[PDB]
Amino acid sequence: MLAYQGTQIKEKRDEDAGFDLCVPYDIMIPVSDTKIIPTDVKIQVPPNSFGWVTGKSSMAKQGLLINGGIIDEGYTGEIQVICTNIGKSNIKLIEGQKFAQLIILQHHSNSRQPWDENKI
Amino acid sequence: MLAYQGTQIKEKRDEDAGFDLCVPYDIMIPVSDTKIIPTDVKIQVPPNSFGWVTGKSSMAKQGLLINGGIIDEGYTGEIQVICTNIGKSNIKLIEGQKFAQLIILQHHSNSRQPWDENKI
Amino acid sequence: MLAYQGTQIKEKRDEDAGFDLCVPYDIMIPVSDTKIIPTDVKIQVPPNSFGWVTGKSSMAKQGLLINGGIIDEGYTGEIQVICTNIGKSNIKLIEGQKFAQLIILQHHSNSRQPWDENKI
Repeated sequence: MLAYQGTQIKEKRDEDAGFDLCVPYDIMIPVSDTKIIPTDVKIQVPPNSFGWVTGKSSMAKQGLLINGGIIDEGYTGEIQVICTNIGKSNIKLIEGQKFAQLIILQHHSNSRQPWDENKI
Repeated sequence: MLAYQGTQIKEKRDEDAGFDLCVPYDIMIPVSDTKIIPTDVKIQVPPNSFGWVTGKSSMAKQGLLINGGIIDEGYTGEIQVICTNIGKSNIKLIEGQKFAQLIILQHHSNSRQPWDENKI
Repeated sequence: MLAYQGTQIKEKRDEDAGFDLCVPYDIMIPVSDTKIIPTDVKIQVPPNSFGWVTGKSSMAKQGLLINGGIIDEGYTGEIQVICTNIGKSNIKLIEGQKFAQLIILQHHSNSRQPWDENKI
């Protein structure tokens, strides 16, 4: 469960893990460069959930690496996706191509308990 | 909960997060190269779950990076693992070595709700 | 839910996904190098959960990549964080800077079921 806005996020099928995000305009990424690709996507997630922007296999096989895509529950702005080319030739992304995906997960990073000294 | 087939996936202990995957044959990965390592592993996961192929610390400390390992619930083929060497010397993987692990997670990427305009 | 010890993990807000980890001493990471940054952080998680050490957007935009941060439920030692610089200039981490984050997730990598031959 989430709410979302934007033209650069596609409806997904039920048996996909994530929503596809689409490139806003043509962009070239030469080898070893990093580019920050903007989107107009905004999401709202429920308590103790977070968005994870990660890669699609078709663009990972060309060397596209997404880094830093943890979208906290408190993040209210537009998603920006940090991409580096770790491949061996330039990557050309065309406007409207699917380049990343957004998966919504619950975390359990809350509710600290006392240390069990007998563990192990 | 999952079902799985294949000779390149090991039984795991209960206190590991993931199943180990094993290299099919000896392979060298020179620095800056990417190789796609095939497996004979197939999985079936329940609704709203997905497989994540990710790295083991022992091979990340040598520069092995896995990229693009999201295995949707709809994916019925054999897993292939995309690996790049971001280390500073060649990586030699021997047949039957544990090189990656598969972790099964539930997503919540479904059930869209209306946007809350009062948030924040 | 987890238990944790250490001076290099910060309390978090409820609407963050993860806890921030802090650098132990000043460290330089030249481009293409990998360094293993030690922490004094130890965690205990409940059954079928695991820690994931991953990146913060502010350090991914400079080229800091974290690799191999799956912390099993059986892992009782101090966390060490494997970092590579895939950026285009040196990265300087100062003592006490927030450089990574720890997110606690549940996995479902247990309970094998029979293969459904009719799937698809």
